[PDB]
Amino acid sequence: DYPSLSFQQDYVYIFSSDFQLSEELGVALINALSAKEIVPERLYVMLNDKTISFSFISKNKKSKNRVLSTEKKLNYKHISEYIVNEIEY
Amino acid sequence: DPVHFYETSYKYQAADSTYMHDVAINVSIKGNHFTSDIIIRELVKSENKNYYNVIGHGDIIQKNTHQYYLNFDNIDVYTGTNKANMKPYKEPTSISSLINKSNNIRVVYLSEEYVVVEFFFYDGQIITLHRY
Ligand SMILES: C[C@H](CCC(=O)NCCS(=O)(=O)O)[C@H]1CC[C@H]2[C@@H]3CC[C@@H]4C[C@H](O)CC[C@]4(C)[C@H]3C[C@H](O)[C@]12C
Ligand SMILES: C[C@H](CCC(=O)NCCS(=O)(=O)O)[C@H]1CC[C@H]2[C@@H]3CC[C@@H]4C[C@H](O)CC[C@]4(C)[C@H]3C[C@H](O)[C@]12C
Repeated sequence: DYPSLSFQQDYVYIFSSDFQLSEELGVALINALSAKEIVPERLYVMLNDKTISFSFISKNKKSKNRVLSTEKKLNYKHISEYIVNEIEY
Repeated sequence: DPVHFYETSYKYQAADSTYMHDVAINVSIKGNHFTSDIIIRELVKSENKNYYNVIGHGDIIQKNTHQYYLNFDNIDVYTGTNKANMKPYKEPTSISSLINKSNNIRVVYLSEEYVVVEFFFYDGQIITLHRY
């Protein structure tokens, strides 16, 4: 009942039925986090129709988990910026 | 049979409104039985704060190495505006529908310190739980 793993690179795991969106989001995440010198142990992301969720696992094995519901689909740039901001702060 | 504990927290936000949940999850598993405690703080602009305490227990069923199912025997819902005095609350549809039904949990990664799962909240959510 859940999307399959569609993009996996470095520490990023994206579960989504949309390959283009998965890869675009995954690369945007790695670019933005590395630029801020943030290197997660792992970063899991799930893209549903109406819901986005992610789990950020820090170097110290502590986790930050978030869910974002949206009535209209968001582009990879907005999703990336949201995730990075939640991780950053 | 040893008891294993799983704990996590998450924040829920809505892109189209001010609704927010702050949620702590505590789950204990012993054999094929589990007890779950879900503590929710619910916020929104047009209404004052609100807490929910959701206590349940049931059977956890292993299908694969990565596919589990939770089937609740019972769930109790308590609510209140102060965590000090909570009181029983009639189960909403989104709770009562979980009873005597097998709810999907898919493990995507397992370590000795944490587990990563896709589970059924909000019809699909990924989360990491710390192993105790
Ligand atoms: C993400 C897609 C699955 C979507 C889907 O339908 N999921 C089941 C839903 S449902 O059960 O039907 O409801 C899958 C289907 C085909 C895949 C490509 C296959 C060639 C190539 C192989 C390389 O190794 C990696 C890159 C590569 C381009 C792959 C990227 C991605 O992985 C693709 C697009
Ligand atoms: C009933 C509550 C208040 C709803 C509300 O504020 N009504 C007024 C607005 S309205 O005008 O009437 O629409 C809501 C608020 C938070 C919810 C939990 C969130 C986690 C989890 C998500 C899963 O997907 C289903 C089970 C789950 C435990 C949920 C159970 C229940 O649903 C909870 C307690």
